[PDB]
Amino acid sequence: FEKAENSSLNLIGKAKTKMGIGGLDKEFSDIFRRAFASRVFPPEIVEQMGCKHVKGILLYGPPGCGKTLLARQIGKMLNAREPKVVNGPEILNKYVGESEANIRKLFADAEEEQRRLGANSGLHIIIFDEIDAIDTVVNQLLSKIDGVEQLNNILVIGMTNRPDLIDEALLRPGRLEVKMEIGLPDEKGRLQILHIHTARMRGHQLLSADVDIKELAVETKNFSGAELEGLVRAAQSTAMNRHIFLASLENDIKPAFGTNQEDYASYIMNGIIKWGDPVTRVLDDGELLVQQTKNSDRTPLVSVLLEGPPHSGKTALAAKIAEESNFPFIKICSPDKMIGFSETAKCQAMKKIFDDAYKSQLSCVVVDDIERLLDYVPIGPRFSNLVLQALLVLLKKAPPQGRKLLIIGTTSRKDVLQEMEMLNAFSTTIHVPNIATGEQLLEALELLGNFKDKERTTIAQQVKGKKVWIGIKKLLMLIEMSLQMDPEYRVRKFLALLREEG
Amino acid sequence: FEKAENSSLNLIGKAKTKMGIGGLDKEFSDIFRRAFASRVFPPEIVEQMGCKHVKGILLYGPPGCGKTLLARQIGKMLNAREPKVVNGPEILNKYVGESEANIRKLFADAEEEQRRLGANSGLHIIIFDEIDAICHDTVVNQLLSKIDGVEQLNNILVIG
Amino acid sequence: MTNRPDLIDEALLRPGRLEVKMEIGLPDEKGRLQILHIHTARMRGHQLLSADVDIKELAVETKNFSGAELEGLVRAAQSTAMNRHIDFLASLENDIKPAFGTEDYASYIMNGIIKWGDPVTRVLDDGELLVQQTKNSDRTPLVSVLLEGPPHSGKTALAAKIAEESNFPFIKICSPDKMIGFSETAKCQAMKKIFDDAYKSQLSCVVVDDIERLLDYVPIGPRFSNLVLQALLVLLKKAPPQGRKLLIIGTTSRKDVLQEMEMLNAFSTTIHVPNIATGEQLLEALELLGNFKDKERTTIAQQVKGKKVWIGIKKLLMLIEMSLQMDPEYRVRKFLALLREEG
Repeated sequence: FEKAENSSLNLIGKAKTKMGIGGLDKEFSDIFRRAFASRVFPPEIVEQMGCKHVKGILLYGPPGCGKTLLARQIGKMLNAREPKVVNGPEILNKYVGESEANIRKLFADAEEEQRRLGANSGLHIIIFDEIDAIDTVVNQLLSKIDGVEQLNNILVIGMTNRPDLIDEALLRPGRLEVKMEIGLPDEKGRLQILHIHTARMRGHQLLSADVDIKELAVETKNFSGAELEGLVRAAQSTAMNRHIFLASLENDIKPAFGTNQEDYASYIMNGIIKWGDPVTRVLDDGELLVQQTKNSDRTPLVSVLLEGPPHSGKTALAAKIAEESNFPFIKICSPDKMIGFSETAKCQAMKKIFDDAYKSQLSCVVVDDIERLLDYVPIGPRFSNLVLQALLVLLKKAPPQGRKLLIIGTTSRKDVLQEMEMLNAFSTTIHVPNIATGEQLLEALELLGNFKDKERTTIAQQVKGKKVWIGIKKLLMLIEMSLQMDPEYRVRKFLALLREEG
Repeated sequence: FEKAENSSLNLIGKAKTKMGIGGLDKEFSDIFRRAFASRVFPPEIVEQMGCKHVKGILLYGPPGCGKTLLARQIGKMLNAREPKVVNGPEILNKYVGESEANIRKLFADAEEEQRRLGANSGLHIIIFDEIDAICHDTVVNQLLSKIDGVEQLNNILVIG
Repeated sequence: MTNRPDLIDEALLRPGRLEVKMEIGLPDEKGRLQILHIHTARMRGHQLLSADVDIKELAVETKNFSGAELEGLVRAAQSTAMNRHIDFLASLENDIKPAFGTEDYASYIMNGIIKWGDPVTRVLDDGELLVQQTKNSDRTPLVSVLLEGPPHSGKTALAAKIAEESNFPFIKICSPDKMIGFSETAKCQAMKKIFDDAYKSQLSCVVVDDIERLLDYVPIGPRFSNLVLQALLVLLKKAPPQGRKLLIIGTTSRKDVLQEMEMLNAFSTTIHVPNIATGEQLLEALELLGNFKDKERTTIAQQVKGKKVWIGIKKLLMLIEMSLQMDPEYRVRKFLALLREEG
């Protein structure tokens, strides 16, 4: 037996009657688990469960994560036809109050469909784009999801770039019981996204042999889905361009990642040539400390201080250390970005750079010019308290459990750090001595390969045995100065300037 | 079948069938190439590529770089008729309703023609000047939604 | 009925049109058991139930949650169970589902408070003595205590443990970390808000940490924040509403500056937690941590005799970890050398 279209006859008893998405799949399973469970079992199980169907679910991800596509896909698959409801970001447009009430009404009809037939089984899914930026409108929206009576048998999903912007009241279980956060796509996940976007191209015979999905994935783990898709889109333009490997290079000349923006080539500008075996040992020791950060569970937080006189190649060394770490999160902090910022503002930038680090399981943050951030001036002595406090606290700050943070800073002078008492906070201090012997200097010259061999030998004759005191960074500048002179007096100039930088 | 060279007949299915800008040439070609190259090849090549056409191109220049002239030229060159659409910087003028609704409105028509006709072959171009004014609060929020809109919106080109 | 009092108009509130204003209470333990009990019971009534889940246990586990929240927790458990079909589900829901919106000690005792030394036990028993002092304390309403240790003492994890041990009805942790980048005034303000929050509970404990850090005190100058110091100075003097009481624990790296600012004078009790000066104790700690092999512990034991160690546990564990990454022949020697340099 089956009562006619939502009649008034109360009958009781039993005598009645996955493609394509890439990554996030465990998460997808969970979201499926909370919303779908009430609907999926037909039909006594829910009463046995005895839980009113869930009202709404909300998802927030960093931009370009392709939140929207996932929402469209799920909405079409869950119900034969909702059929999908779309919300303009403005939502409320037309400032006359009746109109705003209309913005409410589109929700209002949806609540109503259940009311006419309540029990089973009509489902309407309404999805709001730009839920952030939503007064009377917000309170009003809030009403059309929970209470006064019923309003169940429909579900709403909200997509937004930032969680913090949104109202607290919606979040509590009930109106929005489950909140979903989307991470940057996993490396393996990045490979499903690249693989599936490629695959439509792949499926046709045309392909580029050199390009490799795995290679693209290792190359960027940062990119969000929208973006990864964009990345594949970029490659096409080059082929198309050619008609009127290459794609990877072209890709490099256009990624615009927004997370890959920091360039190490910017910090390791003249590279490393090792004047001394000890400089290599210092880098390797730094690597070992990084490995230490990587291995340790009881000590997930690491601070290392490397000190050399300005122009000592500290920053570069730090950058190299960062390079060889292969950490999923690497960031570098420089005053350079910071220039002219209010002491409070500087603290704000710091808060942002440190803030991202904690989410990432293993990560390294490099601070150039630690003293610059304190901004010590020898006369005085004048430095800023808030920056210092922030640095001391940040060094002693711990990422949430299950997480590791690694900090590297470079300070030219130990005396500043001792003056602050900041130095005590650091787990370790590593010296970065500038060249002190002649032979070693000659060796640096050989690695750089600037002077002709004979002139270099003459220079060695003029320095071997003697003592010198030149920072590497200074030395390159020096070499340049001397190479601008005639091939005759290129050595006289070098030695003169070295005798000045002694 | 094939429409005449003056018909507006919207047929569907598969039973059918260099001046003037001083300087800016190589760049003009690469910029030309990413938006135009994807769209120009007729017509199977894109599917072989299997890549959805890009939505928009943005150009930023020092003032006096004649950016506006370049924009006019791309508008002339890309379509027999775009037809070109131009947006005032203020955008958000009119307190009463309005600006949000208007933003969606200027955005909406190209998409609707396309949904009615989506596949081929209408591409609509809307041009943006003084973007900094454009992107405040919500009105800035509205523009973002149309490009990343849940359903379609491809084949509409915006330059800022 | 409304979520926030503040939004609404003043005129209605005065006795007459709206004489009585009622504010919903924080969920009762017994009450929490009631809201959970109805949903659970309805489930009890049907045959299916989770044996592991206990009503009393869930109630004891959750203090903060609004009603709705209870239905929410239960609902999530039901969804996870459904997932199982295609602790248990309830545990997974507790693990994820909320989103509760509301005292985490697990963030302040990263390293289990291991019994490395007799000093550790004595500092904690002294903490026990202090709570017992609080329990009644009619003559003196407010308790002020501080811990003074060498940097990396780890005194703060200890203070947190004392807070866990006490289990007073309201305990809120204070973090330097939240304060960072705040205006000196902003810093004062948050701190103030915590101060009033402490007022609501009858018997209550609050934590102040890295006060030299909290103050923004700096060695050169010295430079420090007069306003922050002020909130801090008055508070110890400041009295909770009659009935309800509070205990303040401050951890300070440096005793003398704080004494110097009359801060020390304020505290009812001062406690010291020095770093171990004994090699064997160091060994005991090593054994507790279980980092070195049973051979290495013996070797360290051989080396320590005839030697004096002045190193912090926080620092020590960091040191240990550092020695460990290097290869096995190396670890013993390196750790010894490292200790020597640190000394």
